[PDB]
Amino acid sequence: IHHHHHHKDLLGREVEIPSNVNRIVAVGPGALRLIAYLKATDMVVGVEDFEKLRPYGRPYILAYPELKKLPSVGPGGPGKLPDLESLITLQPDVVFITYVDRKTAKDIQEKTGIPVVVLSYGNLGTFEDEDLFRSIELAGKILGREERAHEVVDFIRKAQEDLVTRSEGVESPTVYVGGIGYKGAHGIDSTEAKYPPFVVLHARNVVDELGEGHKFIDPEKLLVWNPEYIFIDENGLSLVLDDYSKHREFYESLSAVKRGKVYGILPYNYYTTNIGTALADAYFIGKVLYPERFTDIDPEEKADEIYEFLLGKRVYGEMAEQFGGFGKIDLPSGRILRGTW
Ligand SMILES: [Cl-]
Ligand code: NI
Repeated sequence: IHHHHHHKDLLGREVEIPSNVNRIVAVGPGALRLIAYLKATDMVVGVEDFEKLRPYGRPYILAYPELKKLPSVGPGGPGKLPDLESLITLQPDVVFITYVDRKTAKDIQEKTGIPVVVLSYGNLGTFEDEDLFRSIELAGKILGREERAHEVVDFIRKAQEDLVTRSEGVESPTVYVGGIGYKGAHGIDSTEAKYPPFVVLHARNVVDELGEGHKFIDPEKLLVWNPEYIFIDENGLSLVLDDYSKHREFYESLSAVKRGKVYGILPYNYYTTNIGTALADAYFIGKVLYPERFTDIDPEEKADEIYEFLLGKRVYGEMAEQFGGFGKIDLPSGRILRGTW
């Protein structure tokens, strides 16, 4: 008879787990990311095929590439469940899972005989979701990473506070973000209302009239909104560039284009939120909109400070090689002018 504890997961399920935890699996969008942030990668005994098959957009897998070599626990990806026989064979002490319901968690736990803990990123429209922080704390307790959990959450909270502080009292310019991935890549018409990097900087997002979350808009409305600054999420950059080449007159009529105020940002939404990348993007956008309040911030160095803290490796360079990196975009050539704002 070994010592156990009872843990209340993000669905309010009480789960009994031995206190001695050494072997884990993390499945569903962003579950493995949180384990990476908690420095518990060496406990991971199986991995979704997704990590190797879809290699881009995720700092954690660039920081911990050895995870790709572990035995399969299933395909992964959105809407997939782990392979139960793989779980039974690997016998982790606990399975962490995201984006499932109680029925599903119960079924996996009962069929495998392995404790299942549901984690949650909660609302993706904020840097301070309490379910996300709770998830980090809870996995921290279960994994013996409690101090590290507090540190991760505090880092995120302080970054939010710092961005608010730096932006306090400045006039808010009009802005737009396009190119946002949403079940596939999209171009200029794919945006977001209540976009967290904008919201923390109180930027006047021209689509915020639409409410919150992902939006597809009529790009003719851009001609009326005429945002002072345009940010292109680099998951959609190729599509935007192709659109530009086909519709040069449309784009050249926008004041953002006229003034060279079109910039590339790194994608952060791949397999739910890459929190480091989202924060790095907010520092880059802040420097662009409010340069006097960011004179001490080199956005590329800051991205690597973030990644080094959360993931222990300076992966910005690899991200910039995948997507382009931070800088003004020259729409005719498709080049990113790195080190510009
Ligand atoms: Cl990240
Ligand atoms: Ni008990």
